[PDB]
Amino acid sequence: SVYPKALRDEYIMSKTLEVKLAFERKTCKKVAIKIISKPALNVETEIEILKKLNHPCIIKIKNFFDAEDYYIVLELMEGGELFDKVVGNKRLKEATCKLYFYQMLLAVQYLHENGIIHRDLKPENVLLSSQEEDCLIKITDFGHSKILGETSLMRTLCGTPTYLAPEVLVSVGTAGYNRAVDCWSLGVILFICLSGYPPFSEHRTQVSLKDQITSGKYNFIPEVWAEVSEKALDLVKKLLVVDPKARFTTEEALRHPWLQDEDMKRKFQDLLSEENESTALPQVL
Amino acid sequence: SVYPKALRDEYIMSKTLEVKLAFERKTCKKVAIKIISKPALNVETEIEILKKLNHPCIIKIKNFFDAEDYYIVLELMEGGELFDKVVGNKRLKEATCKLYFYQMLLAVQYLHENGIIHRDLKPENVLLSSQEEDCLIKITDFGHSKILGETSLMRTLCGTPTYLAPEVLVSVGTAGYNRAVDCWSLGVILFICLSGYPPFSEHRTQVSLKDQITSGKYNFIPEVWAEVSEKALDLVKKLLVVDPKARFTTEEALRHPWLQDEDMKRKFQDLLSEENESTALPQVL
Ligand SMILES: NC(=O)c1ccc2nc(-c3ccc(Oc4ccc(Cl)cc4)cc3)[nH]c2c1
Ligand SMILES: NC(=O)c1ccc2nc(-c3ccc(Oc4ccc(Cl)cc4)cc3)[nH]c2c1
Repeated sequence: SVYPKALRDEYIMSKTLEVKLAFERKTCKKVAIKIISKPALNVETEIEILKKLNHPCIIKIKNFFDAEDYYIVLELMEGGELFDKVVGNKRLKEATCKLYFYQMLLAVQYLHENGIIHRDLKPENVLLSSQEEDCLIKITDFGHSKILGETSLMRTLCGTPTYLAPEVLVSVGTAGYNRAVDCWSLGVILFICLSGYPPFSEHRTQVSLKDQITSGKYNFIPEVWAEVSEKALDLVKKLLVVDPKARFTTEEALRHPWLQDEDMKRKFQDLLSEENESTALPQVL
Repeated sequence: SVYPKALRDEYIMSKTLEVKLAFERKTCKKVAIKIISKPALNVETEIEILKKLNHPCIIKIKNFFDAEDYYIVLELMEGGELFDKVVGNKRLKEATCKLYFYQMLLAVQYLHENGIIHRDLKPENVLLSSQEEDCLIKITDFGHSKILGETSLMRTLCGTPTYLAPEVLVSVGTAGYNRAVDCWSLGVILFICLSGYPPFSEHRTQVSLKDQITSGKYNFIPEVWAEVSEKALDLVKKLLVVDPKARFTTEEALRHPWLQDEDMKRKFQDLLSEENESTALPQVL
């Protein structure tokens, strides 16, 4: 198979990284083109979302092609995937874990604020802006994302439940906390970043991964965790809470002591203006 | 407002019954036109369903108009709504409750067999084929219906749950029993038909309707129920089961002793051929 004419007309395709590297002809700038074979639903959704959202720590869509396959043009992230930073028990310096996690929270906070649930948060979907270890991170892959509204339960709650089944009335209790699944994923991510190993795995253990996760009983190795602060460990503890309604929200996390770090936040504000310099159009005074 | 030209071109609109009576010009036959103001989703869904399904105890769609409002052309049911047969504590003869409920089960069985969940079963949506008390019933109003497939949970179960949240794994236990909400509604319907009064109501009671339903503790009045058989009461007991996974399915109901009644079933097979006579095109022998 070859690339669609319409694509080749604006872009020069290059290496693979499914995601390949491409060059926009008009600008000679680098771009990342994600190829998705033909699904429509998950692709329609992702596009609709990418177009509506705009936030520093959220990947932006530049172009899109509906051909024999789906082609999604995105801004290229020099840093690559966060996954390559933690694979094989690589341990990230805490100060940078914080810097990253802060951005992740801002992003997921943003999504939730806008009624979006990512649902597939993992190191593979966190992109770094540069080869520097101090950089911007951006969230990506909204193919599994969910959008909210009307819920139909609301619609049913408006009517008399004479003929309504018990399980549905019961569901009222927990309705509206689906977003908490993202906060779980973050907790699991932050755990990996901080310690270099996953909190729930089948490595040297006789309990099923399912049991570990539902019981919330993660694998805790003091030797490794001794290098990490108490504040950092505490936040993870409050994200890996089994009870969704008790689990921390992004807001509660952003307020947690471990995140009250001006040096880190400053460094973040600086990384922004840096990237925004090129885009800076003169302002009225 | 007036009716759309395209509608007036095939139909002569008449009384109201939102549902109005109409006459198809080509045949001078009577039809029922349901008007729905402009929602699309619930209407698109209902149409898609009505077109795919075909079953004696399921209302059939004859035509559809997408105008300033939505117009849905359906076959007219001389008998009207089952609701008008039970309002004000009217009590239906048991033999006819059975005859009706059997058809309702066949219909809901059919829906479930075809991955459809009605979700709004009630006397108002059960139509009688004639002014006779021995007649065909047909189910209608699929505006709140749900369709099944892929569930995405399956999609998630295929992957490693390293970053997956506990509440989702827990949901696995009960996933796939949404259809049971229809069986609840039937139980509630059959209760009304049999006794002339609703099993869960705020009439003379200090417990909230919600509590009644979730506890499954229905209002049982022996005086009224003394006129009804034990088999009939037993089936209702097995449909008004709080635990969805324990609740009776349509199949379990169709197998219940109270439904093992050849006189009733015969009378049903007879009502069919009767209605199918007019449609009967000569067969090869
Ligand atoms: N899940 C997605 O929807 C998605 C969306 C966009 C993505 N961009 C990458 C990516 C970016 C850079 C990589 O190394 C490089 C390669 C070249 C250069 Cl000059 C810098 C870093 C590897 C992967 N992965 C992506 C995934
Ligand atoms: N919920 C629906 O989507 C729906 C779909 C179709 C419906 N047809 C009626 C109906 C039928 C007959 C009625 O009395 C009559 C009127 C005239 C005659 Cl000659 C016989 C019975 C009343 C209501 N109600 C309907 C509701």
